[PDB]
Amino acid sequence: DVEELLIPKVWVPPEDPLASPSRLAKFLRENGYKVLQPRSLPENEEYETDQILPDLAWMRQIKPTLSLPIGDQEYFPKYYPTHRPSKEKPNAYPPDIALLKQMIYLFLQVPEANEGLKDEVTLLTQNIRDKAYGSGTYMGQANRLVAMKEVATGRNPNKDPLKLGYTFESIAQLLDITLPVGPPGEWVPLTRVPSRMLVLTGDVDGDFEVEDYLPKINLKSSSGLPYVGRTKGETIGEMIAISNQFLRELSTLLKQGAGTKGSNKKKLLSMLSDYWYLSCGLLFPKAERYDKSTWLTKTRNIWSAPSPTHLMISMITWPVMSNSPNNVLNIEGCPSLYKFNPFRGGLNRIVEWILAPEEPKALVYADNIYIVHSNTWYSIDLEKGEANCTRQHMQAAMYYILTRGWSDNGDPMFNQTWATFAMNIAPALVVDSSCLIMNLQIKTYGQGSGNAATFINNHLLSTLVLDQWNLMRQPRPDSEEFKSIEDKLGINFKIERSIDDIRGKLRQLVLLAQPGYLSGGVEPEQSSPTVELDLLGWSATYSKDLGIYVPVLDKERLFCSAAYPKGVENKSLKSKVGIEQAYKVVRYEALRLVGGWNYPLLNKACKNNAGAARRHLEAKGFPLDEFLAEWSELSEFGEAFEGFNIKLTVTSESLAELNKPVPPKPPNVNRPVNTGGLKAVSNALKTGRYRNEAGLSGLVLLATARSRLQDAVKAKAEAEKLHKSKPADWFERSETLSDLLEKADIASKVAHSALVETSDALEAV
Repeated sequence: DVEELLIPKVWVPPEDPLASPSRLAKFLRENGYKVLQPRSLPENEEYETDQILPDLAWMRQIKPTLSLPIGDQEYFPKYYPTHRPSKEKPNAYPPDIALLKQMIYLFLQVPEANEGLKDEVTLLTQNIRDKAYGSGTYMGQANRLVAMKEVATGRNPNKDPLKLGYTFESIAQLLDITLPVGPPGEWVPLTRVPSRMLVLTGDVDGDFEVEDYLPKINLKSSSGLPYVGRTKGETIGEMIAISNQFLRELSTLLKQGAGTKGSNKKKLLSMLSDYWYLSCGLLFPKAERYDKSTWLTKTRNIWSAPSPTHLMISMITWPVMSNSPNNVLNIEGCPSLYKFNPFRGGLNRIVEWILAPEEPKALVYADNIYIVHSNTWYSIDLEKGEANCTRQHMQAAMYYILTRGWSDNGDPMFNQTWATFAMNIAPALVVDSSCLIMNLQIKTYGQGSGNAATFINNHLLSTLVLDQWNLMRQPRPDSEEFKSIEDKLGINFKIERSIDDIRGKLRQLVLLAQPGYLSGGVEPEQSSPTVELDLLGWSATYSKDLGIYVPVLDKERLFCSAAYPKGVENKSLKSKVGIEQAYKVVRYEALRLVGGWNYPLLNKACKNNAGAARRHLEAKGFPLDEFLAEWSELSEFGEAFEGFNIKLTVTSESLAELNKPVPPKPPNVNRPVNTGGLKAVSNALKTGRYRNEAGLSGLVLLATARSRLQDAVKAKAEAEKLHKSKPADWFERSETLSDLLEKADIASKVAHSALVETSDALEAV
């Protein structure tokens, strides 16, 4: 017989068999994973801030020196992340057994416990047994990398879209539908260095107004190279200083040009090799609820970009993307789910979209594709989306953001320094670049993971799948015809979920809605039926009080989260007992707020445990109200509630006001809104004839991309000459430009484009 326990024994993780650079390199070489020749880095040295950033000397009110990579001694960078829990320290992230015990306690207090309620105990227990929250292992990270490499080079090797018949403009016209963008506006054009994005207007004595045009960074996240072991918040001056120098040196290189006989070529190679570290990310082990069985085989990675690289790319994308709340709910025929929020009537409107007789139809968010076809709901994920990205995918994304974000009626709102960086440098820094793990510098296959940095690129990849789907008359996702798309584009995907008779099942939610907080305004004794699309993590259920469909956190996601709570991070001097009890209040109430309210045992157990923590803090005189002021920052589900200004209370009233329909935000697009849909654009695009909707800025970027890096100034001149000669069909316009670049002898040779040249220079010390 086998011993069985109510409360699982503390799990001791297996030993990491790759916790050594000798073992790691052996494993990578055995799998044919590329290990780069190590590049060195000048040691960090203190320099007076007023000498490096004199334009920010007015910041005397509320670092006298900056630590800069300028020292005469070179070092090889090292990054050894800590994996928690481990065999040595297994108690890092314990399961919430107090919640489990409370659920069991409550289920026993019920006369003749109903299998229905018992299933909540069974589901939580199974999650505790099979899962573990933590950072995985080096072995897991390495196995994941080989899997990332398999997606890029293995079964279905990556393909650059431009080689398949796509162009920068044809992709841009597809993204006009799937990702509509507005201007940076509510702004300054891309013509200035980061330190000049902080503007003082008025007299600096009696409180002057300060204009902040810099994108917002996570101050607690890793700084990246060249500052391992430091946060972004303690390297702010440094990341601006390095960005300043990089852009100033780049401007100089473009000012000097190619030189006689191309004599300035070595100056470009010298600079790019000097700034190699901008193309090398720290391989951060992602903390997640992993399966225990795959602790050594699967650890997700976060490609921690260097701070200057992140800052410079963000200066292009963030001002546009933060000012583009454009989606399915405010633009007709738009498949985008960008900025979608399920609350305030959001989910009700998507369900009504699904229930509409029209089909086939698609929905898109990053690597996520949602399709309804033949009355069936399909949730499609790109198989490790980031690993499918080529450098040409990203420069096409950069082309899109610049031509419709950074353009004033066709005219470029960016200079050639910024055009060069976006088209010919930035794709090379973060795609098919490398990473640092231990003391080893190894290749990155595709783009490195990180939801923030990868969004536009993944969305583009999904947009191409949707285009290819349209071209073959929108076949059913589970057919061989739909599967052939991955071979066509070199982009791996899979169906994670499908629900047959989707409309019928959504309609039955209205009929079979059970009494609860949003139907009768009472504490539920039975869970109300929920329909499981996993629409960005959300299920649908029907509220009788509001008369619409409410959002319910995916059941499996909800119980995984309940099983293994996340840590706080460090806490220098927190009450250490009050702060802990306060974090439990956040944990349990936020768990109810996202969907726990729908599940009777979970709801009541979270309510009780949070209540016991509240009463303990009330008696001890803890500032709980002040602690819960910005609770969204303290919760794993905070992103869904950001900007609502709501308290952490889960009542009939609070759930009603959270879900009460509020009219969708007006669309913000930097051009006439296209309402025709993606099918119309796909069919018009396959004929080969389409116009230049980018105008002058499109030709400038074409010339920049098609010509040598140091000839970027001449490139713009040739594009300006073509634009003035017109006094449109792309195609003939791009052929004429390509002829002008050939006549000026500035056009790069095939297989030796500016993008490929910068990549080689970054890994050639």
